[PDB]
This record gives sequence, structure tokens and C-alpha cells, in this order.
Amino acid sequence: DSCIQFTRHASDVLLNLNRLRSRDILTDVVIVVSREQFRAHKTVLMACSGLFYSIFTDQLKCNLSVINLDPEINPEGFCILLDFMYTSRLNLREGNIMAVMATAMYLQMEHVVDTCRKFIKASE
Amino acid sequence: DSCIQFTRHASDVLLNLNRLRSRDILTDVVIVVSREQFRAHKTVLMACSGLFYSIFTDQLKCNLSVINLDPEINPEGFCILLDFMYTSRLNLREGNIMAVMATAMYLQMEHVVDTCRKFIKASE
Amino acid sequence: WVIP
Amino acid sequence: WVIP
Ligand SMILES: O=C1Cc2cc(Nc3ncncc3Cl)ccc2N1
Ligand SMILES: O=C1Cc2cc(Nc3ncncc3Cl)ccc2N1
Ligand SMILES: [Cl-]
Ligand SMILES: [Cl-]
Repeated sequence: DSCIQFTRHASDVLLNLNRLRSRDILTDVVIVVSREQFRAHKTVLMACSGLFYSIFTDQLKCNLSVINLDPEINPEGFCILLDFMYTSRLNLREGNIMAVMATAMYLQMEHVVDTCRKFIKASE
Repeated sequence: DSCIQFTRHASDVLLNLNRLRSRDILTDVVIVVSREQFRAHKTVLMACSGLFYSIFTDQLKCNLSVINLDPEINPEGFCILLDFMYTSRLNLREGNIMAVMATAMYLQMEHVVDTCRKFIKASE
Repeated sequence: WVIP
Repeated sequence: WVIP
């Protein structure tokens, strides 16, 4: 087509979605991790994660307001990944890299799994 | 902080939100324009428009599944702007610029109003 | 704004 | 990935 494009549009949209999350506006699901609860927007979770995409496209699960993750999932790893989903920023540290990679593998967040693999390979 | 950032994350999120819109997945509102109906996600509309932000933060309107726009709003202008919201791409043409600018002013989409004003000023 |  |  002959469209023009606003370079900062996608980033501004994500920033606003994160402001709605902060203020708990229109959040429609609670993700339960080892008795730690995280409120979020189903559409943002689906846009970022192959696991949430599969869950909320399921005719029965699409209607659930609570999703319980596998008990092996670490709440801090989930929190870091939820922050990444809403900001593009990943708080990756020596002390959390293993939990973050394991959580990204479970959530099916391929780009996160890739950078964790590379950061781990550099330390060996 | 000491975060790393994935450059294409925001764009990939918006692309996935647009794929959900195309497939009518988790859309939670119908916007009615001069008897033309557009299905969308409330959160994306709020992230892009000052008008939708005010509407869906209202305690009564946040619960509506149908929103009727002012009858002076042109459906094509709305369609072009809805596409922009989900893609960052604006189909701005000599034949639609006046309707697009009038719709962007009503929807409170300041960056769109700005480029329309500049494109109109260049033609005078 | 840019030409994409 | 970049340093923001
Ligand atoms: O690594 C990843 C990130 C990711 C996101 C999604 N999301 C969607 N895919 C396609 N159409 C719509 C949506 Cl919402 C699916 C798989 C994966 N895998
Ligand atoms: O031009 C514009 C675009 C736009 C978006 C919004 N959205 C939000 N603002 C702040 N926190 C959350 C959200 Cl969702 C408000 C006003 C305007 N004005
Ligand atoms: Cl990812
Ligand atoms: Cl705008």
C-alpha cells in the first residue's frame, strides 16, 4: 500500500498497556504461581507466550478468570517475564537466569529462551 | 536497572494483537459507526485513543459491549484509524484526509491529528 | 512518521 | 537484544 508509519506507535501502545496493568484497569485474569498471584490482560499474555496463546484459544479455558501454573514454576521468574511482556525489558541476572530460562521454556517465549542460552554459554 | 531489551518486542506484540483482531479472538466490544460495526479489544482502543481511554475507565461504560459513535463520524475514517491502532500504518490519501483528521480529533489521537495538519498545510 |  |  501507500501507508505512512508512526515509528513509536507500537512502543507507546505497550507503555499504555503496562500503565493499565499497574492501575489494575481491565485486567481479566489472575495467574497463580506457587501461591503468588499476578493480574494481567489475557490478550497481552497471548501476544507474548505460546503457552497462553494455546490456553486462551481453548473453548473452555478462554472463559477462566484464574490460571494455575505448574508448581515447579518459580514466582520471581514469572514476575520477571511478566514485566518483559509489558515492557520489552528483561531483568536477567546471574542469580535468576536458570529460573528465567526454565519459565520462558514453559511459557514458550522463544526469544527469551535464546538470549538465556547465549548468556549461559558465555559464562561456561 | 541493568535490564536488556528486545528491540522488536513491542512491534511483535502489536502484530499478534492484530492477528487476534483478524480472527475475532477475545474481542470484547463492538464500535458502531453510522450502522457499520467494528469489533476490537477495549485495551488496544484505550492504549491508542484519549476518547476510548475516558470511556472504558468510566465505572458504567467499562461494562458495555456496544459503543455508538457520534453520527457525524465517517465509517471509512474510523476503519483507517482502527487499522492504524493495530498496525502503526496510516492509509492517508487526498480523498480521505479530511475524514481521517476529523475522526482522529474526535478519538483524541494527537500524533495522527499532527501528521494530517502537516499534510494539509503542504497542499495549500 | 516514515515511509515503511 | 540491546542495552537500553
Ligand atoms: O515464542 C513465542 C511467542 C508467541 C506468541 C504467540 N501468539 C500469537 N501467535 C499468533 N497469532 C496470535 C497470537 Cl496472540 C504464539 C506463539 C508464540 N511463541
Ligand atoms: O493521543 C492520545 C493517545 C492516548 C492514549 C491514552 N491512553 C492511556 N493513557 C494513559 N494511561 C493508559 C492509557 Cl490506556 C490516553 C490519552 C491519549 N491521547
Ligand atoms: Cl520472547
Ligand atoms: Cl496517535
